[PDB]
Amino acid sequence: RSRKESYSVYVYKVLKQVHPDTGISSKAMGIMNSFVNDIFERIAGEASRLAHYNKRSTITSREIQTAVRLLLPGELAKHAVSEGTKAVTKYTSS
Amino acid sequence: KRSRKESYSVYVYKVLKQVHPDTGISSKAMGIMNSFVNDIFERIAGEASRLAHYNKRSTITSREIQTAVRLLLPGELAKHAVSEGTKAVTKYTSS
Amino acid sequence: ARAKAKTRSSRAGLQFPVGRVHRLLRKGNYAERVGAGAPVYLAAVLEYLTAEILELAGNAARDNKKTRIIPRHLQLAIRNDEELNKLLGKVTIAQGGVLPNIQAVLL
Amino acid sequence: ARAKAKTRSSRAGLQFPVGRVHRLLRKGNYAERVGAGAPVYLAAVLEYLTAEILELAGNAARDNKKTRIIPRHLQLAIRNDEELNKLLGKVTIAQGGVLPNIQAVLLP
Amino acid sequence: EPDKLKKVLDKLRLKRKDISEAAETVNKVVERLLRRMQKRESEFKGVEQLNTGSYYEHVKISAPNEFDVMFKLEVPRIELQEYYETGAFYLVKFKRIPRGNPLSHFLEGEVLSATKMLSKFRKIIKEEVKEIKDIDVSVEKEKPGSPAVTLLIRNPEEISVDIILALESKGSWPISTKEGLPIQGWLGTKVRTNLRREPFYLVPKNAKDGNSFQGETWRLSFSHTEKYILNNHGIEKTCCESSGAKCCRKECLKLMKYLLEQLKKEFQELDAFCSYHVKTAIFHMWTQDPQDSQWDPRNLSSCFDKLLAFFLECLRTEKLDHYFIPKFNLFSQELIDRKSKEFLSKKIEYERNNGFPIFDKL
Amino acid sequence: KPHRYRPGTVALREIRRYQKSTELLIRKLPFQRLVREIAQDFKTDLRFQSSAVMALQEASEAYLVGLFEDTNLAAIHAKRVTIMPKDIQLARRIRGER
Amino acid sequence: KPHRYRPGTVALREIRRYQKSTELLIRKLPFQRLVREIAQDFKTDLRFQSSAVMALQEASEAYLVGLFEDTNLAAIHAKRVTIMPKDIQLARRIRGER
Amino acid sequence: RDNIQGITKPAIRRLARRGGVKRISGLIYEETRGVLKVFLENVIRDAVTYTEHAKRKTVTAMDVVYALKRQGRTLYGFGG
Amino acid sequence: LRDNIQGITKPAIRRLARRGGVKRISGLIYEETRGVLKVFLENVIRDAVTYTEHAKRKTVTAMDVVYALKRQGRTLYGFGG
DNA sequence: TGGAGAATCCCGGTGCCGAGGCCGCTCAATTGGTCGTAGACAGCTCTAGCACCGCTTAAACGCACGTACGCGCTGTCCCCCGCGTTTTAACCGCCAAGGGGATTACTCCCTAGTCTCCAGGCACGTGTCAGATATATACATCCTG
DNA sequence: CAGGATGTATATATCTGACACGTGCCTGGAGACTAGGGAGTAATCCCCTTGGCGGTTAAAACGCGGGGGACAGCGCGTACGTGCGTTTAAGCGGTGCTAGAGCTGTCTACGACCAATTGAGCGGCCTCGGCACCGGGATTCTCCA
Ligand SMILES: [Zn+2]
Repeated sequence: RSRKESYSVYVYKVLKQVHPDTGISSKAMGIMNSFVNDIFERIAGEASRLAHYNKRSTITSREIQTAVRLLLPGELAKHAVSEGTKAVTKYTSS
Repeated sequence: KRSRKESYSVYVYKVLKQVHPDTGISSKAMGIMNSFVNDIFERIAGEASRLAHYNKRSTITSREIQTAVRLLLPGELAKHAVSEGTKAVTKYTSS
Repeated sequence: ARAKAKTRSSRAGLQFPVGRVHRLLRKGNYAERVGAGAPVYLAAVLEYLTAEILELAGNAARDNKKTRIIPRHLQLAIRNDEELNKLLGKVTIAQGGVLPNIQAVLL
Repeated sequence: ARAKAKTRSSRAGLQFPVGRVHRLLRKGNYAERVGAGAPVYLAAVLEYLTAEILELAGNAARDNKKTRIIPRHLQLAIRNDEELNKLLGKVTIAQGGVLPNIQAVLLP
Repeated sequence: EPDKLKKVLDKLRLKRKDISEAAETVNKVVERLLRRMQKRESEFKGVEQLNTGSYYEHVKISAPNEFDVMFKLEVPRIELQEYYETGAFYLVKFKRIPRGNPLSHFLEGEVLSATKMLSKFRKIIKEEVKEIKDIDVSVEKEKPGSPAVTLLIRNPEEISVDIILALESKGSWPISTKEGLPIQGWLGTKVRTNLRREPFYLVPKNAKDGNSFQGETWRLSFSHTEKYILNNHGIEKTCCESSGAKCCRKECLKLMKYLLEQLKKEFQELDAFCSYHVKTAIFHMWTQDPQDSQWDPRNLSSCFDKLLAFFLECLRTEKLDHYFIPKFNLFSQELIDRKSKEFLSKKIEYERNNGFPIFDKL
Repeated sequence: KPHRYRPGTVALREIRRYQKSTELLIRKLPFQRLVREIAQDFKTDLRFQSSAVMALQEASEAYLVGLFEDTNLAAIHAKRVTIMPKDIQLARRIRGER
Repeated sequence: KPHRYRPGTVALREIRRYQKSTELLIRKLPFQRLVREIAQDFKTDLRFQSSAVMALQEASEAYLVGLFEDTNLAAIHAKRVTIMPKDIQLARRIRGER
Repeated sequence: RDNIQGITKPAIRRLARRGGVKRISGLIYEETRGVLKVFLENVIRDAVTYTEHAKRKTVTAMDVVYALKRQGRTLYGFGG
Repeated sequence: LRDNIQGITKPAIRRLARRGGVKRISGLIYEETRGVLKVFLENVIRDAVTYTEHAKRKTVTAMDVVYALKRQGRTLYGFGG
């Protein structure tokens, strides 16, 4: 009677993608929620700050990309940027 | 064209002459004071935003600002700043 | 003559939810407007990072001849990555344990 | 009608601008609505803090026989106050220098 | 007539006597190579020989002058891309690897260039064996059509050993195998989880070149699990031991493998049939096999003809699943022409109706 | 005579044991008592969720372990194996809590 | 013979002089050259405002001074007066940059 | 009502072992007890502030998690 | 440009050390200081260049630097803040 | 415990340039009014923190023995510091050219807002299997004559 | 060294409770359309960045003597670790209770929105006074019998 949402469905799907024989405890699935929420808040705060510095009023893919380049280290940023660009390219073909 | 910009220099000057009626101030010190006021303004505003968001509310009130000030300043600085703020709010509500 | 719905995560080809992140972006006081390609980017990044951690986590789980991933395995995954350990340098994991190390001078 | 205007800081009795702070609070993406007494709190606290810094800074500038504040005096003030040094603990002051302090083991 | 079969196996055991000395001398030089490769400075620091046993049941072997070993090399984070949508050939890429991949010179863009890496391997192995001349051992290079570097040893006489590179991945047994190795109802789920928690292997082999990307294709290898199952060939893991019951499983495997070896070599048009065919069929037969009493040397001939029946029924319906990759089923006409399989059926009938004459050699 | 171990072997075994576990190393009733007594200075008649106290305990143990690591580093620096309050004070001074 | 000062007096005078000034202690052309050369790896044909380089110089000098303070603290800890790279490494390890 | 002596000496030895410490002077316990007390005082001050703002009587896990996150010591595993 | 880290002369590391309060300095300390300064500068200039490129400018302004420092916990007063 | 060199502060005069005041102006805060909605109360539920009681037993504690480590002393030997001479290249002033940020004007397309609809995610209920525990072995390591 | 005692990883047998499905459903996400406003673009200015030159002197560089500090070695004694026997109290399970959190409904006061005035704050101009800056004597402070 106090319906509260989380990310565990999608985390479970991704897990079944990368390791389709492994389970997960009930505390680790809370830890993944906390992790996702943390990264979400970081990226969103950084994109907000970026849009404020550039006198814009909207948040676009360019802000998200620059925020990711600001926050991820080394080859993580390269792979994340490639993933993001591939995703946007696939979405626009619709 | 001339692109007016804002700063807190007038009010810093008023406060200075009100607390020290005889001393002057350079311009880079005024820049440092601007950076300081903007910094801690931002600090308090972000903390009060987060607090209001945690508690399901959608308004920022003097209670939120009060507890954010209690969170950020240490010891007796918070006590005296809270006393100043509350006194000011009392005076204001009395129109 | 209807257009039976097709989720945005399906269009992007992702598992993470695009509409829920869109809603959280709008009701979160981040900007006045939100573009159409920002949630796709962010969900792709979140899904990539999740997969990147979870694979090494299932590996650390399956190293100790275990079936379920526990927090000890998540912690070992975090600390055994010279970038993930810099990204999560000041995070504490409950029931995570410590990193096994002994100083050479103590032997 | 239309009685003479009176700034909100005038009623509050302050020197900091209540209208500019109201606008900056309404444009900074902090919440949907902003109460009427929140800018009063914020202007009072900012004014208190700046006056609290400026008192020590003018004292330090006079203890050097100087009538004009410079960045060196603001840092001297900050590093000399025990409570202001915890607030601005992770802040760099341009042209500020350090506090003269030598370890006892190094003196002759 | 199981007595002749038992004695031909004994004949192989006197081969085995010759090949103990041949295999020991070749084994010792390759072991020496192993010791030397760990000391030389190159991208090949940790390169073990993969031990699949020494028996004929354990390794590639034929006429006494060729031996085979598997060399493993651990590889960083690998991502596979199916190229043969059967599910048998792949393109190889890497993953993030934040510190650095000391293999980037082996890649054409984002894909690992098997050609370049194999050329560097060939060069290094040939130079290293060239650097110590205790036993007379040299390298022979044939056309680069099958990637194996063969040493020729003059000790006592010609010994050839094809060194086959195998990539070592510990990651996840990619999705193409997800419902491979079905043994849950025969042995148990705990072995299968443990077995499938083992690593898997990638070996260079240029899939016949109706393709652009050449050399850059790889095949899956599961030699270690196959050896493990074979040396625990029974529902009881005590097989091939004193703790258990003598069965005709290893005997039937040798009977069919060796019979097919001799019959197929004497009619050389059918050389596309490799030893993996018999291992796959016998894997299916041993998993469907519920009874230990259905494999016992007193039943060598009956288990063998039942196995023959299994082989003909497998040929008949035009499908034999790779036991680890049911989606990649190699019995497709595009790689084995139907008429050739039926010709093999006729040759098999030839063996069955003549009373095993090919065994009547010496 | 019986089986006297030399000083430092049981210490290494305990190091190896506690670098492998994840349990909590402080008793729970003393920690809860201490928490309630500390909290009764800022406001009286308080209540605590059990999860809150468990979180506090986890955080404090992680903090103290992370501090003992730097104390050990300082000890190694001073050409010693025994840790001393000088080293804790140096650690907390460099970390920035003073 | 003339007026040889003992080792450590001119060092103290310089300490007292540089703890009283606020100027910049690094030459400006070398710093600017170094900045432009470093920046030409992330993107070519860049330009710099003078104020940006001045800010960078101020920040870097403040950083290095704040690090030398902790190096001195570590030196004092090790019962020495000479600073050694061990102490810098310890400082940067405790501070958290590794 | 000391209750700081309830942080025993064996517990401190265990915490030192987990941190890779072999020998421990005898004057280490009272100082690390004071350090822990300081840390707890800060965290509980912030947590009780968060609790009082909601006009509640009980301390929840979210108040502690927020008080921790605002000192740069985020904690995963207790909600949020 | 090459060999510019050597323009940080030893008497300048010495002057910075004097301002830091140290009395006696080894001779191998200078290479350590050059390396630390170089990696610090790299880490700061990477972010400053990220901000500048995002802004689609070709000159690095002082606000880009101020933001790059703020995002590392090294807020800097006196250049616009 | 002196007496002389040598930095360093302090005063004094000159001069210079930057703060402080004046003036002109413009745009943002104030006033006055309207409207909608967040939040404040009042009630009611019902969780979950608090208090208690036995009971077991593991952990703390106190004590003795012993050993190895910190610390203090001594002696040596490099190596940094203080000083003197040379050289070089930042630095300042300066001039010149041009690139690019910043402003204006113009245009378009993408998102909010509304409305209708329906599927995915949540809560609830089962079913079962990974793991914790207990027992029996064997291997690994330290230790001492 | 070489065995002996001890500790720890390793295999089995059993049960459990925590995880994995499965179902009902409701709320939030998707499709379609409109209306605006944010952003993209093109041109232009004019600021400011880059580039050069010449002279100087302050700083760097190189050398050198020497004293003091780093470092090694030896001894001692003491403080901390190991082991044992007692004892306390932590933890666990179960029970009961109620304060307070959490939800629900009502309404009311307060904040959004709009239009018009108006003064506060910004940009520019001018001016004097605080501060460099140089000399020049005072006065510390170091180096000796
Ligand atoms: Zn057998």
